[PDB]
Amino acid sequence: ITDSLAVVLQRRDWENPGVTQLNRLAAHPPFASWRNSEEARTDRPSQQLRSLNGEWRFAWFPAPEAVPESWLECDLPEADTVVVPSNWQMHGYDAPIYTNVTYPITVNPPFVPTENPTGCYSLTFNVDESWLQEGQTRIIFDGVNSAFHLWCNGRWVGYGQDSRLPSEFDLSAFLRAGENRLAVMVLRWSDGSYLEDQDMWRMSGIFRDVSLLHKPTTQISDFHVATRFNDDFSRAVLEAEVQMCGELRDYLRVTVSLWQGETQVASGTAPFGGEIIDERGGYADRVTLRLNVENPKLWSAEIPNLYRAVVELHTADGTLIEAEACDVGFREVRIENGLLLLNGKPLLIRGVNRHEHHPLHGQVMDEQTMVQDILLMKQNNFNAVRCSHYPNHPLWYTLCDRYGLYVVDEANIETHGMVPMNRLTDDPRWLPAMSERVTRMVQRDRNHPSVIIWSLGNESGHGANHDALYRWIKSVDPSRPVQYEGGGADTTATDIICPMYARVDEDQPFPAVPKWSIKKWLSLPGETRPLILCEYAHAMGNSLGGFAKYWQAFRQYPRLQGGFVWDWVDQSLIKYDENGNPWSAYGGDFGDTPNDRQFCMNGLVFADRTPHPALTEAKHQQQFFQFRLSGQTIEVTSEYLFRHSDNELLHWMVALDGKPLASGEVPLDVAPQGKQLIELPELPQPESAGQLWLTVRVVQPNATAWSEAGHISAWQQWRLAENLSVTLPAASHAIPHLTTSEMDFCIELGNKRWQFNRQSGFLSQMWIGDKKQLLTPLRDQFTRAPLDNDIGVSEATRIDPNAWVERWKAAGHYQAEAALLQCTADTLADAVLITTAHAWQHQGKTLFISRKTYRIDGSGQMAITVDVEVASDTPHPARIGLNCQLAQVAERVNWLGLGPQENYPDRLTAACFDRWDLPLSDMYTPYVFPSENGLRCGTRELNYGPHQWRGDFQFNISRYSQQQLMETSHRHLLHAEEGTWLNIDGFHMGIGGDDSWSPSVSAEFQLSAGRYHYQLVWCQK
Amino acid sequence: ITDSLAVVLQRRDWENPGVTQLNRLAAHPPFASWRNSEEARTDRPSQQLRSLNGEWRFAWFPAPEAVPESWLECDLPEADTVVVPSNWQMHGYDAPIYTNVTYPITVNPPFVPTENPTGCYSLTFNVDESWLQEGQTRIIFDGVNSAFHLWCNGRWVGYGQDSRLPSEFDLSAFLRAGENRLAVMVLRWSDGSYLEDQDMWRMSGIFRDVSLLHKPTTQISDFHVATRFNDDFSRAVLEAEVQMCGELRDYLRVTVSLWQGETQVASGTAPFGGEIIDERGGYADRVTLRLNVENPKLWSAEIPNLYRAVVELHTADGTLIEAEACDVGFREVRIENGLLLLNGKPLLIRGVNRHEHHPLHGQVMDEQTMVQDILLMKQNNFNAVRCSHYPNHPLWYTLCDRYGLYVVDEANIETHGMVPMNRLTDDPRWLPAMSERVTRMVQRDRNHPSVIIWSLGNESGHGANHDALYRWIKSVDPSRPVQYEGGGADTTATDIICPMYARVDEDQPFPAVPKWSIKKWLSLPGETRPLILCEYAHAMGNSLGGFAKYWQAFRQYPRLQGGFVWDWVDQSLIKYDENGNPWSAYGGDFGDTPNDRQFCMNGLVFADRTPHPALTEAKHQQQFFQFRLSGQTIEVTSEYLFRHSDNELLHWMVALDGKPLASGEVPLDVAPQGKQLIELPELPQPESAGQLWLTVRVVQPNATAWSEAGHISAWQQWRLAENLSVTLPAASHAIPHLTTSEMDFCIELGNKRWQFNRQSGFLSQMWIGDKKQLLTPLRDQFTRAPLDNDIGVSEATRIDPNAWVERWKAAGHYQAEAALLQCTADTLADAVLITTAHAWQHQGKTLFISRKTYRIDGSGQMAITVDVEVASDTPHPARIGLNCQLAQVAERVNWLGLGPQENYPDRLTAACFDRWDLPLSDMYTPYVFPSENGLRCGTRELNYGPHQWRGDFQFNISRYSQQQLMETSHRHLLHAEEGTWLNIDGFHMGIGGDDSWSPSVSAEFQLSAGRYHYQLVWCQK
Ligand SMILES: [Mg+2]
Ligand SMILES: [Mg+2]
Ligand SMILES: [Mg+2]
Ligand SMILES: [Mg+2]
Repeated sequence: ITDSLAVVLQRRDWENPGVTQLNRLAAHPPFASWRNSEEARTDRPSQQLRSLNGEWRFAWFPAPEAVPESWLECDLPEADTVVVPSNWQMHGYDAPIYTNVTYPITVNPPFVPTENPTGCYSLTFNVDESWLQEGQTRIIFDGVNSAFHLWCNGRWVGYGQDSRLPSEFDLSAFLRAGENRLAVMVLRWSDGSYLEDQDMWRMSGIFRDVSLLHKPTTQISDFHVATRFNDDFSRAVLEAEVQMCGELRDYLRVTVSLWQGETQVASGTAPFGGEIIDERGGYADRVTLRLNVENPKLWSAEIPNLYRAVVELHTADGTLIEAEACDVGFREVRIENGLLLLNGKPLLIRGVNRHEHHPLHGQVMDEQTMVQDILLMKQNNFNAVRCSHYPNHPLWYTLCDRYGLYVVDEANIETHGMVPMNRLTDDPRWLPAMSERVTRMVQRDRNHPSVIIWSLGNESGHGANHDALYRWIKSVDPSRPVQYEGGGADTTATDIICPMYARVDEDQPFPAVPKWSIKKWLSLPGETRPLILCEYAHAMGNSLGGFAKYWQAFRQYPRLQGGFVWDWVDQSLIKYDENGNPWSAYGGDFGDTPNDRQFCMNGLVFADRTPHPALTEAKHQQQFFQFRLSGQTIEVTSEYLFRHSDNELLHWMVALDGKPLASGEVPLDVAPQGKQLIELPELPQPESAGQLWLTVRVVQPNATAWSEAGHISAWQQWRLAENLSVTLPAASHAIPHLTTSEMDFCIELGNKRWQFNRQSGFLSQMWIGDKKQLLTPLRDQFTRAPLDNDIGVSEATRIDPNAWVERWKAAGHYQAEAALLQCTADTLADAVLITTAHAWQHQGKTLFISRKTYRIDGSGQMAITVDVEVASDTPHPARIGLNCQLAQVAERVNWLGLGPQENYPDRLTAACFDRWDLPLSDMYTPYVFPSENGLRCGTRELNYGPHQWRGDFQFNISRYSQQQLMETSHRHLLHAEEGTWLNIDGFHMGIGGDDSWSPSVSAEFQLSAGRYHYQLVWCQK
Repeated sequence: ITDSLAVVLQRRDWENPGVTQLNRLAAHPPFASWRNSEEARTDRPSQQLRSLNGEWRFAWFPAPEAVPESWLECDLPEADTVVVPSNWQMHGYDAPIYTNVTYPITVNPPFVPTENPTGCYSLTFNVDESWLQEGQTRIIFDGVNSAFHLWCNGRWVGYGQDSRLPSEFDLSAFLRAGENRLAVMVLRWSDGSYLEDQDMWRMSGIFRDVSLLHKPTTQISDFHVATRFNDDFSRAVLEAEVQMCGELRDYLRVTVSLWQGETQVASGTAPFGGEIIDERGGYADRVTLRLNVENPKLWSAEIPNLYRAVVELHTADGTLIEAEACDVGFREVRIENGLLLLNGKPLLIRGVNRHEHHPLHGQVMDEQTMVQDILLMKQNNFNAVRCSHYPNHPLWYTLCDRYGLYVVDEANIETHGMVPMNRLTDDPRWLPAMSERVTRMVQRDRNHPSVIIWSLGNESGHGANHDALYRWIKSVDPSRPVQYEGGGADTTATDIICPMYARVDEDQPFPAVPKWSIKKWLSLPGETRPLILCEYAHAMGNSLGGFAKYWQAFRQYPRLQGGFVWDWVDQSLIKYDENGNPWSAYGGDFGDTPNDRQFCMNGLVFADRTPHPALTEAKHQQQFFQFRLSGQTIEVTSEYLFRHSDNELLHWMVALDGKPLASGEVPLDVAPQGKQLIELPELPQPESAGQLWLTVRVVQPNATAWSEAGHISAWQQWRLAENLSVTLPAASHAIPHLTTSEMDFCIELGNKRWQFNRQSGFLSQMWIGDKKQLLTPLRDQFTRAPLDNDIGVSEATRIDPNAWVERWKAAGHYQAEAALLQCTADTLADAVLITTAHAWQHQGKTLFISRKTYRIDGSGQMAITVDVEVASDTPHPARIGLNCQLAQVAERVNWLGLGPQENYPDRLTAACFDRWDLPLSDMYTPYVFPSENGLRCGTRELNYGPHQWRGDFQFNISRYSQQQLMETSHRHLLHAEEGTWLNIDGFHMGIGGDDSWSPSVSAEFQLSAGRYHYQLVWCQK
């Protein structure tokens, strides 16, 4: 009766931050209740721990109030059979909302909307009579979003908030032998939502596991581990504090044993009863053991040395009541003298922020996915990850512990959408709610070695609540530093200056919360903390420009210990078309309102875990070996702090314009922080013209746990020499004929013919034989289909006049009209010479001026020479080159320049100069939100079909015009055009990326010279 | 229905620390909602604020569950008419429990006993229709102990915990015009009780006021004041931050005006909208004004300069929506360089701890009582008070603000009875509950100038919860320091070393939490904070010995800035006898179990506010003027920091053995921290024998607000000279006759006769004429009826073998038997000489040996000469002297020695040497728990009836034998004995008092010499 919906729902606990839970057990590290020490030691599975994951019955309602009392007693006819865990939006019930800042619901704390999507889950299951004789049977939900009430066998059990941490209830007295039934009612919105405003899809449900754990009556209630070291780490102390619940009987003992493999390293036994703590005594229900470990193997992301710790609760006669365990990693984390140290050396964090996202499963995580992510990261030169912005699925820590990644664990607290940001975090009334989001995290994850820093949440301004919570942590677990960026990045609530999007060299001095240039921030008066960016280098779409600038500061300034790139995966979701064809969806694609569109796609990898090209630029910049070339000696520097180059080979090689002349291989013997000298054999040197390039690669000959054999971990290339070509071509056998007309000029020579339209001034067509080559005339191009960064936050509604695109738009770039100023043909001794001039103007303003000369010679080669003039007072153009639509469509593209991957000017350090050959398909980058892409810089020669262009340029080539790109919201809607679109740039502006909501292109990468010159040679084979 | 007891009670919110309140409004400074600025300015009364204090209907139940649903709807036949506020134990419902540490209920957090005394209060009242048109009508309870549920017009309103702070609910929508009814159900025990384990009577009910406040819809929700100063305090800034609730309309304004009297000093006006705080902006519902004040009058306990601040919320057209106000005191509090400063100078805290206690009303406070207390304190040289151990009744701060006392405001948190002490305070699950006890206190009291330090609670060990809360405060209100003694007195949670019962010179090194000698504590390595004792000098019963030692350190060591004596009033309660006669009751006197007996009586004043003699010793030691005598020049030093001696006269005077020879009066002109020189007139000097004494007194000629005219604020006395008596008496005219017998020796001379019993060796009787003088023989006395300090915590059950009494008991002191060793009479030329010797022994051990000579001469004077030998190995005796029971009973006592008040050896600095004459009645000190009392030291002559004794001794005289004292638990049970009991001590051991649970008598005051000598002269007039 008092179990009635009617009664229960009445209190509206989900509209009250003063009730965060009802009858929930305390937090603690992961338990299994093994009843045999070996299983515990070997991490075998505990029969005392049962999963309730699977098929559950579910029914959706628009408001908690629309639930029928019947539900409590019996299933529902119309209840569907759903799989758990899952996100009900993933099943169709309601839509997922992709909003960033702006809260999904209306801001009226602590109220929530009356229309509040309720999901009723139920499960019928069996409890074995043995579980009811003794012990305690409790239930666990690893993640319920956002809040929920619970009934068992028609009785009300409890309530819980906090989507990202476990809620546990003792079912001990509601359970009946055999058949039991659970009724779980999950509310989408609650007062907890006010604290969960992270930039991500807004979903709901029982999205993490459900389990049953059977514990003895007298049991281990919690335990913590700690490791102290001596000056040189040659000796450690493992300290374990154990607490128990139940009746304390003198025959009770505890044994803590430390294994390393099969080998027991240390063991300790004792009975309950701690040291005197105060005037009343000590804890009789606790015991602390201390094990001495000589020459412990240390844990690090470089070498994840782990031990196993077993905690046995037994009686003195040797009888085991129960056992728990955890992996142990010996490491010390400290900030000392402005530096963050790990095991005494200073880290350089090569990290990334990662959300729990699956395109198919929404926010439900699985082992496979976790592992994939981990390996990609490790393969790509990452050390660390930040749990943006809440505690993750438990297994995560374990994997990191094991594979080796540093983890920053973060409280599930984000109130980004309040005004001001502080509003709740400065309010004592939210102190409790917040408090639980921090404390429980710590109680749960504190024993993992991978966790090296605690974070108070994200973007919730800076309030007195943070200060308190930060102090709490420091008191409770001084083993790790605390960080929080809110309120300016350097408040009293953080041990590290941890801004987001601070530029390297430029300051952004917003009122109250400026973002100084990182190099400058450190030397502000009185400042002494280390600086590590919590988010930097916004990887949204065609991005990552300038990435290297960061890497270089990091390397030059000690107190700049790296940062976390934003972010790992694109938060795109899968949708299906008219023919059961899938496609990547984003903000607002689910009729979701209000929404932030593409803003959910900032990953380095696509939702399927396939990489964006940016990923390489990272990989290379973050590489652990560094090179310098001096004469014919290569100096190698190791950035490893703990390990020796012991699975590393260096391959070297010399080549002249793509042609290999020499190769070597040399095994690296460099210690962490060491140098290795490498002298090269006498290097060949040819008479032939061209550039000679040295390229080196570090290879991992043997496979590791996260890499295959032959994995390349680093590389670098240098230009060694140049033999300039002092050779004049063979005087043409033939001579081209010029046929004039009033419409055009024709040039014929051989089967070849070229036509220039005298009215437009462009080369309108060309034939090889009877076949035409163009579909579109060759013409000047000064624009580009806007990248995400060019656009920023500019919308049709709300225009951002500062966004590059807006400027360009406003100035007429996109709609300027050419103007023939001149077009002449002249006959040279051995060639024809065409000469043109256009002016591009908009509203009587001449933006640019293009002046060319085409010169066709007996060789049947045309040489284009171009010279642009850009008005000082017009926004600098995105680019400067030509384009045209070719008639042909070939299978491959071959070029001699940077590649193989897409590379832009402020994003090309990872690319190598060489001869690349790839399929056309590979020259297009499927950024879900179409834009200019696929560029390759420093090209010297490009070959497509019978064409060959030569010079110094950047280019791109696909089946999509710039216009089509520019006009398609999703990549799935693009259609291949008639032939091949070719864009050949003499120059291209950088892509930026410091952030994606303001101009981020550094000046060095802006086409601001005024005068631009370039030349090409088009010809055939 | 869901309003039903049945439903409500179901959740058992009082057995859950996760629910501290339900539907309670936020905390804030005191509001009145004046609707006229002048009333506000002048503190007139607000018609918008109505008291519901008075006659209420009440009914008591043994368990919440025994309440009848009817109650919600209608009064109860048997409900009585009680007055509110009150403590129901004060009315008879149940008993008050006097327990210290040990919790009243059984320790099973968060559970409470099923038998849980519920008090149902109800009130029928009228609401004026106007209040319901608009605005908000809310209710306030200033104190409900311990927890409660609330209904209005049969509807459930909310719940609340925290006995010592206000709970407010919006009744706006439950109210009906005209007749309304409240039903309040108050639970004695709740999960809140675990946090309220203060050493005091355990009571319950609606013990502070009940009010109704009507506010506008658009109102002032909170406001704070702050004052900054310049280097020399010649200029200040008053800063007021105001927040409002309701709809924000551009025509809204705020005006803050500062008055000094009638004179407006400054005013400021502005509209809502603060400065940018973070990335989202500012508070639109707040405004901060800053007023400049030139040469502000500063507030201090010496001179409570106050201003009035008025906060008006109006529209721009000048229309007043509403006004609030508060008194403002300009003062700066800072710890700087190890010192605690007030307005730039370093305080010396002369303070005391005070509980809210009334012998009649239990824990209900009234203005009269508050005021009495204040004045007594100020009169007695106190500067400050500590709110042991919870927030006090609101008016308190106001009075302190006004009369001038420094206040330490303390959170209502004491978990003394847990094991260990830390148990809850270290538990994250109690963090929220604790949090509210701190935060609300601050939000409420933060604007009072008298509050200069915040305290986190008392005796709750040291947990991570404290650290967080301490940081919170520092963040929120950096204007004051925070202190907390738990866990060792010098933790990271306190800005001041604030121990309790630390001795001056001796260390008490308990494990974990030692108590170093205060002088030593300061120089412990790394230590730099100031030290102020939160409790020192346990004033239980006959106490305060050694008080001066403290005063002297305080004066010599800068970093020793004083302390808080423990405590102000005796927590005794009034009971009535068989004839409606009242008497002072204590622990366990209400059949209360378990209990701490007298432990509740440690005040300096009795519950009726009549002083214990200790009070003087304080007054004198804490005096603000200090003297030194050099020749005939008196040097006066002022300890005032801010004020000039401007109501001070110095009276001086010289006297020879009680006889006045000279007097002066001199006006003091000494500045704070200054010296004044005073040269005395040529001082007379007589030939006559005797001691010449100089005595000076400082007088307050004019009355102040807390003192009458002619109040004496200080004094000091010196001995100037001594003219020794070289005069031999006039050779006796007569000669005494000795008549022997086998039973005794008789001496006759004149009407006078003396008889010494030859079997016992004592003077058994004496006659003047036909009248006998003794009822009991004159005999040696080595014991005393144990003071509270002699006993300590020793009980009959649990004996404390270290307690003085125990030692004495065990050694046979109390039951030793005399032994005539010798008894002889001899005839001298002009006198008779008796000579005796006894041995006191117990179990064949001779404890002491007494050797006398009585010598009676022609003058009819007996001279007693005594010489004791004390065994090295026996506990030192409490005293050494004689006693006897006189037959007479006279009305007065006159003596020449220290007085006039009771004075002991380690407690006599406040006493003066002179001739005192008082009524017998005044020679007895009515300590509720009878013990040795009334002593007066340094006596040279004592007169009672026809007797006169002369020498150097300490003595006491009443109608109660030591034995009677020793055997009566309460003073009300003592009965006057046949005549007058006289105790004349050659020597007396000190009383101690550093604490009352371990030996506190300093060695200098212990009778440890072995050999003791003394002489008397008994005679008549
Ligand atoms: Mg809630
Ligand atoms: Mg955000
Ligand atoms: Mg509660
Ligand atoms: Mg206590």
